[PDB]
Amino acid sequence: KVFGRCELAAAMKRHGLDNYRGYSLGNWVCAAKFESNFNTQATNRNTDGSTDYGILQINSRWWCNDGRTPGSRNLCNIPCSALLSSDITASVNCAKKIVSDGNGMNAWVAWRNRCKGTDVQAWIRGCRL
Ligand SMILES: [Br-]
Ligand SMILES: [Br-]
Ligand SMILES: [Br-]
Ligand SMILES: [Br-]
Ligand SMILES: [Br-]
Ligand SMILES: [Br-]
Ligand SMILES: [Br-]
Ligand SMILES: [Br-]
Ligand SMILES: [Br-]
Ligand code: NA
Repeated sequence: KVFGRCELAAAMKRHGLDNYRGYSLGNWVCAAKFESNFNTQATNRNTDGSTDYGILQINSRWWCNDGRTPGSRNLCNIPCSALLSSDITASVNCAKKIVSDGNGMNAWVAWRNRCKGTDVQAWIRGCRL
C-alpha cells in the first residue's frame, strides 16, 4: 500500500507515534517519506547482506527475521514480511523499540540526513489531526 501524506499521519497518530520518545508526528512522517516514499512494500538490500523492510525500512540485521541475514537478531520478534503489510502496526511497534534503543531517530540515516533539523511540521501541514 502507498499511503497518502495525511493518511499516514493519521495512522501513525492512532498507533501512538505522535511525540513518541519526544519525536513529533512530522518527524515520523518525514522519515517514512524519504525511507519508503510511503510504500509499505518497499524493500532495499544492503551491502552487508541485510535487508530493509516497510514504510520505515526496518533492517533485518537486528530487528526482524527474514531467514537470510547470517548472525542477525530478531529483536522485534516478527517476520520481516510483517513489516510490508498495508497495516502498519508491526512497523510502528518495532519502530518504537528502535527509537528507544539509545540513538533516537538517528537510527534512520535518511531521517538524520534529510529530516533532522528541518521544518518537519510541513509534513503534517493541512492534515486533519
Ligand atoms: Br508527499
Ligand atoms: Br492502535
Ligand atoms: Br510536527
Ligand atoms: Br537470518
Ligand atoms: Br519471527
Ligand atoms: Br519469522
Ligand atoms: Br494502518
Ligand atoms: Br501499533
Ligand atoms: Br532522543
Ligand atoms: Na534478522
